[PDB]
Amino acid sequence: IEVMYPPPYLDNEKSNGTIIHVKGKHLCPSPLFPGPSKP
Repeated sequence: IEVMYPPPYLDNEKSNGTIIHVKGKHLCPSPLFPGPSKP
């Protein structure tokens, strides 16, 4: 709570997110250097 004087209001509060869930992708280090390459 940023403030305590005015009425409370946080629509995004219901989202929470504190629970946290497994990542969609492993995003682990490349087995042999990163695939992307530039000149």
